[PDB]
Amino acid sequence: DIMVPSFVYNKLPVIHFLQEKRAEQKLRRVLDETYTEWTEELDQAHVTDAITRSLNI
Amino acid sequence: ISGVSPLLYFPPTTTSTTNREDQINKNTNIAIQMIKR
Repeated sequence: DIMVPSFVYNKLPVIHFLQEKRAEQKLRRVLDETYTEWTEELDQAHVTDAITRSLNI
Repeated sequence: ISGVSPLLYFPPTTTSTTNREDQINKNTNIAIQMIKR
């Protein structure tokens, strides 16, 4: 009735703060893993050059 | 050109039967093969 409730009450703030920090850490890790991917595709100039070779020009 | 040529030159349009739906198509299939490879 008295002791355990008082100690739980004393615990509450630190746990709340630590859990808030943990959530912010999760969000930060989520953000840090985002990178914009740039893909390289075969230049069409080579395709045009090959077309010329097929044209036998 | 330091000489009189054996023959004259003319615009080489002998094979004038070249279609526009055919020329583009030939280029199209060359590309698809390369895109895939």
